[PDB]
Amino acid sequence: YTSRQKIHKDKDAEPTEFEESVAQALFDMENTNQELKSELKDLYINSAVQIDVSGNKKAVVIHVPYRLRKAFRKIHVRLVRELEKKFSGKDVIFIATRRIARPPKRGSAAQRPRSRTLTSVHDAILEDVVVPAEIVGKRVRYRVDGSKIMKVFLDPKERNNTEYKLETFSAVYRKLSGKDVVFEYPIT
Amino acid sequence: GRTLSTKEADIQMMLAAEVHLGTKNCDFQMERYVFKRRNDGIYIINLGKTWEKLQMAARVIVAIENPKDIIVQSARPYGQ
Amino acid sequence: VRVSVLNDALKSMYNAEKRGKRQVMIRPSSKVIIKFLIVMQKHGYIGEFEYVDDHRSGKIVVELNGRLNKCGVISPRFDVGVKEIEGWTARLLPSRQFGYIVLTTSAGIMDHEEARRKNVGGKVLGFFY
Amino acid sequence: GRMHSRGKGISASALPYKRTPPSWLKISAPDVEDNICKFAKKGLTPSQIGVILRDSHGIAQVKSVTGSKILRILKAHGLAPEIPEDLYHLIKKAVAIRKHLERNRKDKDSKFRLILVESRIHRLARYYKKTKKLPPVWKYESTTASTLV
Amino acid sequence: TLPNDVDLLNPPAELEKRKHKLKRLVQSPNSFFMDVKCQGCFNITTVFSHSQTVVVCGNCQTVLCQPTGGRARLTEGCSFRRKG
Amino acid sequence: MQNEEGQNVDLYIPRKCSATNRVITSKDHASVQLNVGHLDDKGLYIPGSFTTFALCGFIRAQGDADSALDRLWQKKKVEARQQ
Ligand SMILES: [K+]
Ligand SMILES: [K+]
Ligand SMILES: [Mg+2]
Ligand SMILES: [Mg+2]
Ligand SMILES: [Mg+2]
Repeated sequence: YTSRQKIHKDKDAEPTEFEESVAQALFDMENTNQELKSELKDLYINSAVQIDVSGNKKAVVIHVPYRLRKAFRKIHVRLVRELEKKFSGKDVIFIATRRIARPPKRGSAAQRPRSRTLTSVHDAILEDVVVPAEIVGKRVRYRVDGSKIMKVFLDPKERNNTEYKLETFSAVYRKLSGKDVVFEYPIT
Repeated sequence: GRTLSTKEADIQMMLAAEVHLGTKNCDFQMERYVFKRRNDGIYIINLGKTWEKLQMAARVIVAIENPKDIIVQSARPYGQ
Repeated sequence: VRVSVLNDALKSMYNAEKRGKRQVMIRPSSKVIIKFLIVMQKHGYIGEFEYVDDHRSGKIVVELNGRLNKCGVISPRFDVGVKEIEGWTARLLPSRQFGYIVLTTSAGIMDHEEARRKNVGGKVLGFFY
Repeated sequence: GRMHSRGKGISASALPYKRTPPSWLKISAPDVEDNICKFAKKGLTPSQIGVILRDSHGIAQVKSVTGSKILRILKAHGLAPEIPEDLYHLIKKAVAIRKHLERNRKDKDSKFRLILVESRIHRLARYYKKTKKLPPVWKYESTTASTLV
Repeated sequence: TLPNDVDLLNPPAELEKRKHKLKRLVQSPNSFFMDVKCQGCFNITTVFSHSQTVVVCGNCQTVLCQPTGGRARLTEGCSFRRKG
Repeated sequence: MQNEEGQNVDLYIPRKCSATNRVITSKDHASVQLNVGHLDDKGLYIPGSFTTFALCGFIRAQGDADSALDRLWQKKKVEARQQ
């Protein structure tokens, strides 16, 4: 089969050139690499986007089906390290696709699951962005000027894997939810 | 050789004089200056903070234009 | 039992400010409490405050400037129209030059001067000065 | 404080901030549900099942691995008891107190405690009737309470 | 400690450990899981530090711990390693 | 306090506690004002140069004046290059 099977855009939309490039990269990863050949046969991405994080640096965010989030997680590290070498120093982020439902209008009898609330989806996205790190604390500081800055504490165990991705995580989260977040490692 | 600094010699003199030996009780507002409690129960005073406070008191005293406006008194016989 | 978390928060801040503490702890947290604190901070009556996540109602640590004379809750939350604001301010505030009454209107939680500006009524939450 | 005393104790559990299972744990959610169902079939209440799992199988919190509470899992498999466990234990205590009082008419302290326990039973039963965990016709009667258990 | 001498958001670890488990800035338990091994059997079992039940090794049918008021008391032969 | 034109109207501007920010009143005879002298590179006092701290009676009666003054002096010395 072709690489088009690795990309499934919503409503069968036509992907851009970056989606095609990422799908091709995944296809060659499945084919050439034997260790990941078994895992990647039934894995496809919903969409792929590019976000700039700093001068002369950029990051690529890949959205994957919700039902395959566990499968992607169990192979996250190898896949990210293999894909990074192909984009010339661009970090790769996997975020499961989720739907946000607006609150029911006042007086309506419609009920919305709490998982579909904006806050729950934002928390899930924040949990997914720092993979493989695990969040161990959260602080929100309300500045005098009226701005909010959130501090997220990550487990030091994944320091070697996450330390260099902090700025990319901040930029990606800001783009995805418009929230200012900083990452720090507890001292101990 | 290795000549000691002024603070080093001052703290050595304080140790020789047993300036760091507190009592068995600590005031809650004097705790910030106490280093730790020894097994006996006598609190050990942090001599670095003592030296810094001595310097601060000297800074305050030196700024008084007329020394005759300063009064120093001791109730106990030892400090007279 | 706990009936008004906002009352507990404001009373803790008032007691700490009277004692001279630089920081105070508010537990549990609430979005009404956060809005009240933001209104207070907008007018320079408090410093930066930080929300602590504990997978529960939460906690807040507030920096105290030393400018807060008294912050208090009003219970029960009486209905205040746009025409009753003058009487409520006369009852509650030390002067007409400073001090604020916090209301909860359909347009959001705001001080009484903004409520007069927007011509919106609601319910009285508290006061500070 | 306590509902029917002046005790002000604050002893309780302190759930960890981490909601995910520990790395060393390897059991799967369907396996945990299977053990829970087996224990329930053996005649164990959700509290007992949780205690056994924590103390023996290294499952600190069932919700962490399964994603749902023990009683929810039992109900999903048609294994939840007809009456809730806490109300069952309260009724058992009331029955024991009444049985003791049958032979001790002078034990006025037991009478006081029976009054308190039956007040608790009635309040809990009212709550469970509001939430439809008991049929509307359900009613606690001291005369035939022993039959219910 | 005087209130202005400490930060409520950055308390020293010693103070946080000394505080009651529920009175810490973020609640955290004092219990833990341990890997207990019998003296003679290579089998390894996970035991809660405050076990309320008498944990028995399946192989040799030997009691590993005894419930107490607080932490469970292990049998003299057995040894434990902190699992976490 | 100022008039609409902009004229100063108050009789005087009272001092404020360096630690508590409280207003120091005219009859507050427990309040103190302290000057901490500055030192040059040779550890010599520079006449006329010092940091001024004022403490109200309320804080001093509480016994917290010592720690508050220590903290304030530490911060001000860090800012003023007095070490
Ligand atoms: K009671
Ligand atoms: K208890
Ligand atoms: Mg409410
Ligand atoms: Mg009652
Ligand atoms: Mg209590």
